[PDB]
Amino acid sequence: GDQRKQMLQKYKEEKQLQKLKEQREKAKRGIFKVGRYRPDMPCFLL
Amino acid sequence: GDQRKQMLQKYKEEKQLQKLKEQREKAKRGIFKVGRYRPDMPCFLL
Amino acid sequence: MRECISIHVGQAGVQIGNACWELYCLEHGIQPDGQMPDSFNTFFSETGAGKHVPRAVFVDLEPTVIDEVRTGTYRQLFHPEQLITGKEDAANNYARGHYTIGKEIIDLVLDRIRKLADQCTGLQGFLVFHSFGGGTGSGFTSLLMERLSVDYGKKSKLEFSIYPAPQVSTAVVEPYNSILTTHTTLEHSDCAFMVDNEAIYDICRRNLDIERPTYTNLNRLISQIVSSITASLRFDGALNVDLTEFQTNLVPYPRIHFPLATYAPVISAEKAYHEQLSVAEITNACFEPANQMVKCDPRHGKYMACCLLYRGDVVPKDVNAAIATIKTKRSIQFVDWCPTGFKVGINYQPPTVVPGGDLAKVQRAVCMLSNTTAIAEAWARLDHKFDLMYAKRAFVHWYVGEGMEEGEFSEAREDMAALEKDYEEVGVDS
Amino acid sequence: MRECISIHVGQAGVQIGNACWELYCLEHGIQPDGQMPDSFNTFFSETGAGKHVPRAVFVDLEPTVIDEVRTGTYRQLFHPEQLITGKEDAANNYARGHYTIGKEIIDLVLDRIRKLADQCTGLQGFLVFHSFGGGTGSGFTSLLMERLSVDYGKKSKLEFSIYPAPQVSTAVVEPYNSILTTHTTLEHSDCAFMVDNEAIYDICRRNLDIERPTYTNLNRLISQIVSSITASLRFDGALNVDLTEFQTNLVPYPRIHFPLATYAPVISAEKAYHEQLSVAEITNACFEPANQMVKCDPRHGKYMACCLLYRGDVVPKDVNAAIATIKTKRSIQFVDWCPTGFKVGINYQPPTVVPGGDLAKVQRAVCMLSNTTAIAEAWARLDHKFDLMYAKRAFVHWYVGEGMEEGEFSEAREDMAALEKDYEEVGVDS
Amino acid sequence: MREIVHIQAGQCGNQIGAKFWEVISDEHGIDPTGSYHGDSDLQLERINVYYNEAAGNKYVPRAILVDLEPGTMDSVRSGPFGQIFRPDNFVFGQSGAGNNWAKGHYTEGAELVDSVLDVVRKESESCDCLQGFQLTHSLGGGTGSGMGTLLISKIREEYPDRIMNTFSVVPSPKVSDTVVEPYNATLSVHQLVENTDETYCIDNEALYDICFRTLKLTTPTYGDLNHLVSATMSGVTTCLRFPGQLNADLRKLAVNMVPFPRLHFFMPGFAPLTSRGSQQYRALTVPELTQQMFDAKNMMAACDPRHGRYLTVAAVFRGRMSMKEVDEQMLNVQNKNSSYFVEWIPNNVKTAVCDIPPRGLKMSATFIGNSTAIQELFKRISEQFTAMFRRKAFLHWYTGEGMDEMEFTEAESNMNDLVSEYQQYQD
Amino acid sequence: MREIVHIQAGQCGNQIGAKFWEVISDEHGIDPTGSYHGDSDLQLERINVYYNEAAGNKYVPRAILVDLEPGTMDSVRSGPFGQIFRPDNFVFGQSGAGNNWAKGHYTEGAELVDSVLDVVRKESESCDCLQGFQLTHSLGGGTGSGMGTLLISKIREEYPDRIMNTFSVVPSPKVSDTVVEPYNATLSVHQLVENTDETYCIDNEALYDICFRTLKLTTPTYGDLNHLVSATMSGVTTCLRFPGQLNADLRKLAVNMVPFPRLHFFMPGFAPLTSRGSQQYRALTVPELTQQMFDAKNMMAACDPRHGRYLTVAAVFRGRMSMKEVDEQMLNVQNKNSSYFVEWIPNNVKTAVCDIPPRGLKMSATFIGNSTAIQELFKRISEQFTAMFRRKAFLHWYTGEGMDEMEFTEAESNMNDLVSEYQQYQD
Ligand SMILES: Nc1nc2c(ncn2[C@@H]2O[C@H](COP(=O)(O)CP(=O)(O)OP(=O)(O)O)[C@@H](O)[C@H]2O)c(=O)[nH]1
Ligand SMILES: Nc1nc2c(ncn2[C@@H]2O[C@H](COP(=O)(O)CP(=O)(O)OP(=O)(O)O)[C@@H](O)[C@H]2O)c(=O)[nH]1
Ligand SMILES: Nc1nc2c(ncn2[C@@H]2O[C@H](COP(=O)(O)OP(=O)(O)OP(=O)(O)O)[C@@H](O)[C@H]2O)c(=O)[nH]1
Ligand SMILES: Nc1nc2c(ncn2[C@@H]2O[C@H](COP(=O)(O)OP(=O)(O)OP(=O)(O)O)[C@@H](O)[C@H]2O)c(=O)[nH]1
Ligand SMILES: [Mg+2]
Ligand SMILES: [Mg+2]
Ligand SMILES: [Mg+2]
Ligand SMILES: [Mg+2]
Repeated sequence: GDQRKQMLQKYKEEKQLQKLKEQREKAKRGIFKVGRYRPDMPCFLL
Repeated sequence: GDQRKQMLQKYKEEKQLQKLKEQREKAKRGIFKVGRYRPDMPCFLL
Repeated sequence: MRECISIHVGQAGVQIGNACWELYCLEHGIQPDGQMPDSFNTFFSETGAGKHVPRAVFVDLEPTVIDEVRTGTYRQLFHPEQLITGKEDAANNYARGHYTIGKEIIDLVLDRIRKLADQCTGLQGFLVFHSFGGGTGSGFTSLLMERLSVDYGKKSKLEFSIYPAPQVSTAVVEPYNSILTTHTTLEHSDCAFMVDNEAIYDICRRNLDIERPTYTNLNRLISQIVSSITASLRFDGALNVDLTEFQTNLVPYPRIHFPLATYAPVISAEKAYHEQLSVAEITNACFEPANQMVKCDPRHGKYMACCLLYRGDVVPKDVNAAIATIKTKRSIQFVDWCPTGFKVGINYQPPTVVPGGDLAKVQRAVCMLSNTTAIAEAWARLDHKFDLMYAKRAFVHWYVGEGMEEGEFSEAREDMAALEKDYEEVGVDS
Repeated sequence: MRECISIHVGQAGVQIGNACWELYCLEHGIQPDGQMPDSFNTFFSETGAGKHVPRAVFVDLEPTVIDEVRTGTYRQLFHPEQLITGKEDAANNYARGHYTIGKEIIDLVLDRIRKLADQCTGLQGFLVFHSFGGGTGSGFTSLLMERLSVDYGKKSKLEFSIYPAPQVSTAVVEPYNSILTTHTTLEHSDCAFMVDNEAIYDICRRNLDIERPTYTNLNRLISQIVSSITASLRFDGALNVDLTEFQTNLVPYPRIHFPLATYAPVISAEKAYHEQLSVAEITNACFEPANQMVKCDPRHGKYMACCLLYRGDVVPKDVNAAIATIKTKRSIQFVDWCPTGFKVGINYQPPTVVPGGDLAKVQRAVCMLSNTTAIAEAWARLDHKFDLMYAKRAFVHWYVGEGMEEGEFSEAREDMAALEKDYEEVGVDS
Repeated sequence: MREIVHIQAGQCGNQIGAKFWEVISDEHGIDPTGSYHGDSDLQLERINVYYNEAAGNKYVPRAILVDLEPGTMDSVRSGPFGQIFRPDNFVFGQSGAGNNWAKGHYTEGAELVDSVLDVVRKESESCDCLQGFQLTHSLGGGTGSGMGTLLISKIREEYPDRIMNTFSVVPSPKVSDTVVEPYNATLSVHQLVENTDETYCIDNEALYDICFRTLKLTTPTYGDLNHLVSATMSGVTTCLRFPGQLNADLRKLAVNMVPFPRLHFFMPGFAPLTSRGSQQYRALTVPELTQQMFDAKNMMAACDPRHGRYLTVAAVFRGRMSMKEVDEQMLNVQNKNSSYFVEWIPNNVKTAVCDIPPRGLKMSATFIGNSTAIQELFKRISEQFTAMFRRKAFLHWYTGEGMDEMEFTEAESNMNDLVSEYQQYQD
Repeated sequence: MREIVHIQAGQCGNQIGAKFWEVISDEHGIDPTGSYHGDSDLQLERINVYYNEAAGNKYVPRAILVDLEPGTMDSVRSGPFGQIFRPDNFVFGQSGAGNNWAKGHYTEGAELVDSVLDVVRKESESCDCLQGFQLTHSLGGGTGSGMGTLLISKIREEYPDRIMNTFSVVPSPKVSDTVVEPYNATLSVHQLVENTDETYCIDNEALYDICFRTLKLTTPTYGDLNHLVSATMSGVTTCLRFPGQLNADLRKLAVNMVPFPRLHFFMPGFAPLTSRGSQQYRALTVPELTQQMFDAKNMMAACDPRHGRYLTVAAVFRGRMSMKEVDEQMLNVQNKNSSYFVEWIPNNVKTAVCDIPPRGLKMSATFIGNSTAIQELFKRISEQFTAMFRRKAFLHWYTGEGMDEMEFTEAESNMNDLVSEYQQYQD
């Protein structure tokens, strides 16, 4: 049973690695988005 | 490939020369042409 | 969308298809001339102005059963390229249906199937009809299966077959054709349903108390089965079942795709009044050994997965109650590795009754398709008959004379032997 | 303007012209006597008060067909000096129609064409109808080609021809005439179309389910093709294809101008009711090797240009969809040097149905003209027939007896060999 | 303003969401045509939490209707209030998963998920202060379970700091619908463990049981079940939608009911639920609401709370009510049943009070309970999967679209870990 | 007075111009006969920019009608609003180019072009102060491409200090209806690069995509495509024709959209575009106009803007609305999508706002974008040309009218140079 759980851990690590690789590839160029403004908070004397 | 681009440059030069010759021939006598007055601007003390 | 193309091969397939299309025309309001005075788009293609043509192709190497359609009351429903005839009948020969006569007519029917499937935009699969013992319905059906598999591939292939009865069969060379066609059925079909003629005979004799029933009642009952199959797709219900869904919930292993279709309730006009037909009792009657439309004993087998296709005034309440009561019964026992083995489908459309038919109208109807290990013994006796004929090399010269060898017989026999071992090893406890 | 002159030479040309002019009189409402009980100016010139005269010339060295026209229903349509008549036919001899019998009538046909051409102001081209096998349709058509080329020059010349079949062929000396006329058609014609009688018979017997088709059905189909080609000139539509536009889009190289015609839908009245005739299915049917108007397999060749001529209730939407689907299919091969290979024309005028005809009334119609390499093998089999007969010098003395040398046969053979070599060169990839 | 994007996947999710929109447009006074016809200004004070303003004083739901067959979309549109939805939000395929988690997650659902992501991106960017998403789907199907699970994964990848709500109906052994329920249930619970902020364990068995004994309803169709689930959803969101004497939006419930990030599976409940015969024999007061919501009968899961320990309990009340009365009722519940509540958390019961009661009821409440009784709901699914998994049953289908048995194995490892977590926090 | 002279070449150009005059006369209230019947005085205030005062309160368009087939002239005249045109301006040949660029540029365009220059001269001095010309044509054919291109060259020789807008329909890889599209497209682009100031790369396939998915139009004919093009090229000059809170003439857009002289191929767009079903489920606000404009799916080019960087974009807004909202929207688009915008040009957007919207819409917008994605729309043409040119395919025609292979080589070289320039500035 130890071999099965070691293979399970290896599979989980491989899946995490490929998911992280896909995320890194996606994060290089974000997708085109458009919405409302979200104005910046005004600055006050302090 | 350099021979082809040299021939292309020569062809462009010949075409430009012919076009310039045609322009010079046309510019000697402009076509008869009629429009509105386009009055001259008034002059002021300055 | 959700189209499905029906293919009818051989005399049995063509007659069952005639009954099926009569039933469908009654269901959707189409007159036999193809007019409607929506949901019919599953089987009928709308052409021009108010003209519906069925998505069917009828093929037989002899023209009699097709010329009946070409001159019958439904002659204007189809157009002539959906009705294909050969010159010489296969004459109860798998060889003639597969190699000699099938080769010059397969191209035309495949062209017709291509032209029909091009028109459809949501093709769900094929509904192929044939008989195991018929030479055409075995050989040409196998050829069309392999051509469809190499051509269409992932498209679902559902077929209905008339499995030869243990005592009753009209052909002497029946087991040869059955084994020869099933050797390719094992891989070129996604779900094969068998309906036994003796079982329909005694169901008509007992439930419908018909003393002298002909093939018309056979084909009407089979048409009711196929209509219940496609009712979840031609109408709406509180619980819908699709063909791929049907396969996924019914076929546990790639080689185990031979479920038993049983239908309920089948009753005459006079016995319908005295029975207050509830969902629970028709569900119980579906599991009753004498109502199975294959002559086998479910008591001696184990149910692996059963698909319950209800239609009519059916609610999930009494469906679940009936399923729980079936679970609590020890006579009907399922395999240990399938704790949940019931696939359920409820349709609001009640089953229509064809004029002149012996089936009385009922508010609720059930078409259980149970995949069980009890069908292994039918193939066991079929193998026994095949071995008895094959020990003396009887009728083998007929098949050999037109391009077949003993090697194909041996490999088909060992393929069925492997299939029997497969049922034995899937029916065993873990 | 946009007038085009139709020249009919030989028996085949005259009969196809009879069919064409019957169809055109039906199209524009012209009565057989030339009266209307605009758009006809392409083919008909209005003379005097309410009289229309076809812009055609009928020439045959034999009188029989021309006097059949002169006493038929359309005797009032043509004025007599357009219908040109010799004394003795060419008698299936290229030499007779080219050098001896054709030379005494060539001046009259040329000045009649001159009188017919200066009358119109926008002459677009010539539509020459003939047959390769016949002596007149080869020799005299050739002679008229050199005369038109030296006289009219840059003006377009669309030539319709009947090509001998591999099996269906009624002339023993046919290959000689076929080779000899192509040796001049190669340079004196701009886009010579190709039609084979055997393929037209095959189409009639499978699609139009006529057991016994004659030449009148053949000419009806050919006339439908010609009307589809000239509908852009004669009517208006979403996309208009001129004759020069046609040549520019269909002919890739100066010697490769022999496209394959085809037509779709070609169905009977009983067939059209059940079938749904959409743009996609007729577009697919134009590429079906069973529907080719010439007996040759497009699979063995590769397409180089296609001119989809749509007429009827056609929108560019599903035309583009059908062309994309054709592009996706791997069976229809296209050459690499033609990334776009579909010239498309949509017309609003539906195809008119001839009274008493075999074709059915349809909303849409397509005439696909494809410049494929599949015609190389038909030319090769014709060449095999020619040199088989030439090795024994059979029938050569007939040609030599009336002003023809031995060297012209060899030079025409070399010209056809060069044509095959050119097709092979343009077939190979880069 | 704290708006919620609603998503429906599969037939069950689509129908439950449709009934939810029915009941919530009744609550907010929106006619089937989408025009406001209410009486109180409170119906439009917070209309933006679910509805988007359209030109012409017309309201459209912020709902995305997703399925892999057009039949469910046609059924939703043709039904009542089906005209209120925006047509482009109807993102549908053409095949249907066919009770295949693989076909809904990898092969054909993943082909359609891009359009769903585009539409939810439109809905999230159009609105000002998004807070979270609601997804309604099943767990025994292939479309709902698998494709909605993929959708939740994508949304959490794109919106990691927004809450996730999922009203999931789970298979139960009594009302067993298909043969491949455990496969899809396990594969969906797997990713719902780490992707959903809080999940409601609904099942058809407990809803049927409610309709039988509490409602005394002879023939309850699916519409009644969807109505119960819709009432639960509305009671959960009423604090956002309507004011009260003590407000608690979904983040407050999340922080007061999820002591540890993997323990977010809840048993919903609604009070009052009455038969028509017994309506006039019952007083309508907070003590009887409290006794009804805490009854093991009123739970909407196949889970007996007496067999486990309540970690945290949420009771979202709706009506004009005393606060002393509710608080004393919570004390009585937590003191008479000190053995049924977890002991290292004092104050196991959270209270939220909204002053706008549901239509036709002067007083109502919603029960949400984070309990260790979810463990047997997961264990029955796990043991059914195990029974089907030694013999490698029906795996050829799922392996046909491109998974491996190792994915299944890690799924049951995750589910068994969740069961062990619930057991060890039960003590 | 900021006058525009309209020229139509080819069947496509003539039909698009017919729909353009339809929509223009609708905006300024000119009936089919040619007389004013509008209600607002702003319709007549700037009526001169496209029309000429006839005798008797009658207006005649400043349009030149050029073709080599009389059939298109007859079809245009017989259509609605076809009678407003001056019969003198109809300049037509008799033969037709037959999809031959060589013929329409050298052989039969040579003698037909003198009449067109005569008519455009008479129109040029008939006006007070013109700013440039507006040619409509397609690149696939020979009359359109070759005729309009030679015409463009002659105009720029005579009027080199005036604007020159070409709303030229370019061929597409999917919707290809002539076999020699690559030759004509390359030859025409060779001189559109150097002889015009703004080129709007309309294509048919993107118009079909708009009609399919945006408009949900079942059977889009050429009427709808020409309607789209007409609406866009009316919104381009609405600032000329109507008052606004921020004016922008053709020269101002030319300045703000052309950083370098060779990059003037723009990808146009329109907003709002709704189906009939989704008409009432959509709010009409500036943010959703911006959403539809900047959607890569709304473009009328065979280009994906996500595949390149926007150099400059133009938003010629129309209707009564606020400048604050418009300009913050443009800013927001630039901020969250800095990867899709060029970095050495801050404020990539230029904004114009007009007061009078298109009829039937209370506000609208016209998108114009100078993007680097045009490079691949030219690469597909270039590679089709290269495939057709290695084998000398179809070249005996073009060589037949005096053209030589050297002109094909220089056209290919010029197009490759422009593609290289766009790639260089994309980075
Ligand atoms: N409470 C409800 N349960 C429902 C409803 N409809 C179906 N179901 C139950 O959910 C299960 C069926 O799941 P779905 O029909 O949602 C399967 P889905 O469409 O998501 O996948 P495919 O059918 O494979 O495309 C089964 O237990 C049904 O009894 C409903 O309206 N309400
Ligand atoms: N968007 C539109 N494209 C059109 C329209 N009419 C034609 N076309 C397109 O134009 C292209 C061909 O150009 P034209 O038809 O204008 C050919 P032109 O008359 O300029 O030259 P010739 O006819 O070859 O002398 C082809 O892609 C057609 O689809 C129309 O109304 N709208
Ligand atoms: N249930 C049912 N079975 C039928 C019917 N007609 C024929 N069969 C069965 O078909 C078997 C023989 O095959 P057929 O269909 O008659 O003939 P075929 O398929 O054309 O093949 P060939 O014998 O070569 O002509 C018989 O054993 C019958 O059991 C029918 O109408 N209903
Ligand atoms: N398709 C078609 N082909 C025809 C028709 N009439 C003749 N032909 C073909 O014409 C070929 C022979 O040439 P003909 O037209 O008959 O004779 P011709 O052209 O007058 O030349 P001569 O024989 O010298 O008089 C035959 O092979 C036929 O195939 C017709 O009506 N339709
Ligand atoms: Mg038979
Ligand atoms: Mg003759
Ligand atoms: Mg489903
Ligand atoms: Mg033209």
